[PDB]
Amino acid sequence: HHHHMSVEVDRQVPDFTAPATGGDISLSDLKGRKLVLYFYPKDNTPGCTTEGLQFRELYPKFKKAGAEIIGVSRDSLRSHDNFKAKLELPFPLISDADEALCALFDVIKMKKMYGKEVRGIERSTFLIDADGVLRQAWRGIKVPGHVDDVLSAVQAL
Repeated sequence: HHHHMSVEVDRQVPDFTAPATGGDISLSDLKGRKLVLYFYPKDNTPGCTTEGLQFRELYPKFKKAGAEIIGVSRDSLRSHDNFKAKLELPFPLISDADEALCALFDVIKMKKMYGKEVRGIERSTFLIDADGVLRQAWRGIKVPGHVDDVLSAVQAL
């Protein structure tokens, strides 16, 4: 493939590798498990803290249903180590500082602040099955109710 391929529901997710808490993660590491890959704008903000804590609270149910959780933001590994420790998260955080995954999943959104454009992440989640296929996307979602919805989708696959 001589052109970049972005993710689409019903289609294979292109294989990727990225730095993470505890060491690097490749999509191929997740073969045979469901993967909830959740993108959040920024470590240590209120909404991203609540989202992480709610995935933490339901983590045993995700695991029982055959799924892993991975959070993604562009923050540094140092920030991720601190944020994971503060929230006692039982799952990894990918540091997408170079935007490879944000580009692949098409979550970048420019925001206008006082005549300046700011490069942001649109809070979005992707459910990838054990076969590596994108089964469901939630783009620009609000946090309340979201982890419940993702767990229901994981359980129904």
